[PDB]
Amino acid sequence: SASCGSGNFNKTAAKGVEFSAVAGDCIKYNKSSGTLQIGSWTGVASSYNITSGPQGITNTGNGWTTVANAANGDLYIKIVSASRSFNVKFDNW
Repeated sequence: SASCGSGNFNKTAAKGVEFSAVAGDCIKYNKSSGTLQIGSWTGVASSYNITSGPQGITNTGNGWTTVANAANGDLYIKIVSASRSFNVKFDNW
C-alpha cells in the first residue's frame, strides 16, 4: 500500500507521448529496451522514485534526464515533488 506499483498506479505513460503530471502521480511505464529518459520543458523541477529502481531522479524542466539503471519491463514511477502540474514524457533509446 506504501509502494507505487501495479495495484495503485493512476496513469500509464506511452513511449515519447507527453502528458500532464502532478506530484503524487504513480505512473506505469513499460521499457522494452535501451535507457530510460524523462523529458520536460515546462520549467518546473520534478523528482521521481522508481519502485525497486533508481530513486531521487530529478528533472529541472528544460530537457531530458537519463536514468541509466532502470530495468526493462513494467516500471512504476512515483512523482515525488513538483510545484505545479507539468507536461512530461517518458521515453527510452
